[PDB]
Amino acid sequence: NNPAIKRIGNHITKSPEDKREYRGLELANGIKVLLISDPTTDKSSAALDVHIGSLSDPPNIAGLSHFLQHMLFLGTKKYPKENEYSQFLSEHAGSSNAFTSGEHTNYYFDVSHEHLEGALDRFAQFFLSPLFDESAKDREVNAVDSEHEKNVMNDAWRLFQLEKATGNPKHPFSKFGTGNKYTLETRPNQEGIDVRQELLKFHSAYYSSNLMAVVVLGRESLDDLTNLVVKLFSEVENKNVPLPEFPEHPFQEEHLKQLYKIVPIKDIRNLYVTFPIPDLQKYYKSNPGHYLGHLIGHEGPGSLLSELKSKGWVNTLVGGQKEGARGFMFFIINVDLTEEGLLHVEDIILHMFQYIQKLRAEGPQEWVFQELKDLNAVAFRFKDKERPRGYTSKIAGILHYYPLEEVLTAEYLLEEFRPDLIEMVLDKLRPENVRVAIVSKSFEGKTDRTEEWYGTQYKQEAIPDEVIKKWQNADLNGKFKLPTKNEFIPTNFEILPLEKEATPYPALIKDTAMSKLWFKQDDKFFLPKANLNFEFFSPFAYVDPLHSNMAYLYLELLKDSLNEYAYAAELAGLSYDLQNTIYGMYLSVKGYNDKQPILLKKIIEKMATFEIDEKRFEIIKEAYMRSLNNFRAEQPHQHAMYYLRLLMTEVAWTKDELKEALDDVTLPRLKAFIPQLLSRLHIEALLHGNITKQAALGIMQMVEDTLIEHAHTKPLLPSQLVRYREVQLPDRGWFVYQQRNEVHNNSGIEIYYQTDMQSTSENMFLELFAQIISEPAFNTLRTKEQLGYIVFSGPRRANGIQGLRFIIQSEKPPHYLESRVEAFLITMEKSIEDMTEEAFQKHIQALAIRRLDKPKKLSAESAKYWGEIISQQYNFDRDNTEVAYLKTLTKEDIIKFYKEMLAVDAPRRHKVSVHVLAREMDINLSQAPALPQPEVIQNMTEFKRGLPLFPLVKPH
Ligand SMILES: COC(=O)[C@@H](Cc1c[nH]cn1)NC(=O)CN(CC(=O)O)C(=O)CCc1ccccc1
Ligand SMILES: [Zn+2]
Repeated sequence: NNPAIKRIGNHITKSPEDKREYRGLELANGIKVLLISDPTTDKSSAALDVHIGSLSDPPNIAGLSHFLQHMLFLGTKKYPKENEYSQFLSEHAGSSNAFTSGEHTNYYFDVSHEHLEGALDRFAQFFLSPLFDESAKDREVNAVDSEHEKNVMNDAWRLFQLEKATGNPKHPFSKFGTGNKYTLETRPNQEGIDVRQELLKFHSAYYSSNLMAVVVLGRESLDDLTNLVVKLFSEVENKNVPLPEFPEHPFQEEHLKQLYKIVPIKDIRNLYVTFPIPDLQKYYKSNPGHYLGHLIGHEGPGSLLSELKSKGWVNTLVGGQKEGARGFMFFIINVDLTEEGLLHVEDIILHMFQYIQKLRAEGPQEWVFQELKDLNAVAFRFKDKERPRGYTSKIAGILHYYPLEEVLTAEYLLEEFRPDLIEMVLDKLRPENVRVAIVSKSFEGKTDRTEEWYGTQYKQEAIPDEVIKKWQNADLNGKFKLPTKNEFIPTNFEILPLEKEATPYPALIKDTAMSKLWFKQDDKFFLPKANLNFEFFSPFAYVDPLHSNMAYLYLELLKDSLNEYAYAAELAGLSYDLQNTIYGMYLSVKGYNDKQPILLKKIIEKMATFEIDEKRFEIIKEAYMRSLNNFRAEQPHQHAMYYLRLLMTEVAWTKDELKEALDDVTLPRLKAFIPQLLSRLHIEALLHGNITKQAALGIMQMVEDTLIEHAHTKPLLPSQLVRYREVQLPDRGWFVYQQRNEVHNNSGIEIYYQTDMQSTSENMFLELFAQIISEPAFNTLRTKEQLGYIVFSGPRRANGIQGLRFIIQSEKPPHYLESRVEAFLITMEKSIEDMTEEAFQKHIQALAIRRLDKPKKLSAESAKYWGEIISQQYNFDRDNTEVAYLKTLTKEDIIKFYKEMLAVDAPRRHKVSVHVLAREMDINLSQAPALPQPEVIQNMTEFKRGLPLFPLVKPH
């Protein structure tokens, strides 16, 4: 029948709740393809995943395949304009990214449903005939440098590369994947390399159809999608590349029984234990590493972590199999350390080996396998519908590992019980096979070695044989038991029939002094799941830095106390989130609705009768202390956002104020605060999902009754429901606040042009403006001017007020970044004047689609309502209202707006700038306007005191 297609392949197994339709196939040139038809979708999407990545970089050009990934976006033969692809997505409500791992390069986009073909045609050109323009290459090489720079002082990245640096140095594993200006420009020039050629050469060599999978998701039929994919992808050449394989483990004998002592950037204490294992991927139908992961990483009674945490040695643990590449994997067990734990690392590892030994002694357990199989089956059956862009990206990666027919199920379904494989993996978790890393600031000064790409400081030792031998003779230890049946496993999936009184938006079904209950029975998704959100108000949670600290610790203590019991709930797809806010606390319980009341009842009950174990108190207080200190090591752009938040909010305690007040938090003082906090509250709740009104009222009243029974709670008075205001900046003012980041050698800037209170029309002026400037801000400040990797723009909403912000992290100083942004704003007014009426309407259409995009799953719909409730705007039909209004706007409206509120000589410009300086300070380019001298903020309190505050926004 069809020369262009090798194979069609059978029905693709899907959940029976999945109304989308699917066709797998294989093109003549080798491309594995999944087509997904969703006739209701708002965005379409596609992804392409090439089975090549940085493990295949040339040894003399670290980061080449990552760099290539950047360059594919910057023009092809059919679409030579550098930003054709970006701007097309932007004008049709889409977005795109890409990533490169050791074996893959993965490219995906979404777009408005009726412009799939447009988007896909541009996308296909990436794989056919990229330009790699010489001038683009010179520019983009900075963005890749900047990306690396952002990672340099991050502990996760450093450990990630330290591991690669300590295996076999001639194994591809040890390569440097990101690349930087040095590896991608400086040194190749020094060595006579034409990088445009090396990119042409690599693309030509590795971008072979036989190494590619594609997924496309759209409203079209399967037949129409098929024709489409054949049309744009049959022409990719098959150069028949063998798939790279790495049968030899980068950790050989010389790499085993080694100890590493590493100095962190942040003040953290961790121990990483690693064993090399073979590639388990081919055993996916039984998944022996998941079985052992489930056991070793367990957190219930009888578990490894239970005992380490009781000895006061660790607070958290992670264990299980870790991806390597084709040919090798790892098995890891990593824990954080208390100060005691740091001195007992040897005993910790013995306990690990005792627990593994217990697994050997009891042997593989079919009922445990049975449990995971069941959980996986229920999860698969009732999986949330995914956002298109993530779904295609994720399936494109897995098309390389699974038969077409299984790609949806493979990662979920379990079919084979394999005590042999389990035994075989257990036989590698042995002291003679072990690598041990200790990350601690106590190693400062004591190290003698330095990792080349990140500068990490470490020491490497043989673990002494006395130590191996002691671990090899690990007896059983009776504190360690396998877990018992998981009683939280759900079994009731009945979907309650939709009630006669069901509304499309949440309804206020209870409005008392104690509690305000918003409710909606799910009428869209029909999965046996529910979301229960509660905001608890207490003035005592933020009355001062000390109380804030206590609110925090109280909740951390509570979570830590519930963990053993909650963990079973989590494996059963039932979880919770519990945190202190500047208003009091937030509690959310999400998941299968079956056993939800039980978990929820337990939490409130513990909350109200809580008894603190003081060793837990002391460990958590110390972790929190480190945690506040560690803020100093966050990125300059985060610092900028943090300072602006502190400047524009009526009330806010700084981390310094918090750390200072922390020494005063005693056990006595915390026991006193808890009943104080719970004595008067107000509760506002959204209960949303597979539940009825009457079950909702029941749950609300149960939460209330428990607080009353156990903590005597009474109502707050309507007047004590303080929501905080934003600072109101003067017409034509400009304020700068400046700080130094002490760890990172970039600077950060945030610029905020405050506009006015939120409301239908102020909202849409800002949003439309943001839409129009979005891609060009990126295209100009990043792609042309190459000011940094991080370059953001868009609305700021806080405390009912709003405005336009830019964020940039750069090597260049902030005074300079200011001026490039102002230069950019002029370029924007000129281009709004110059654009066609129709280009104008496309932006409207594009924002329109963004706003009207239906939530694909329960919790996305909850989040939307929840934001209407926490903001106290309660505007559930906001998207229709605001989109109706948006369709009436014109170029004259936006030009006016820009001229009123935004332009440099705007009558109502209100500008504030946070400059975060790098670790050590004290052309083709458009003209930047002359700026006024700013008012430099010296003291955040004086500043606020000296300014009006805005009203709060009226409801409805
Ligand atoms: C089945 O395996 C598991 O149950 C858990 C282990 C665990 C410990 N405590 C609670 N659960 N999860 C994992 O092992 C998770 N896995 C990550 C993932 O699921 O994507 C990993 O092992 C990777 C850990 C890692 C290493 C380095 C940097 C980031 C993350
Ligand atoms: Zn990148």
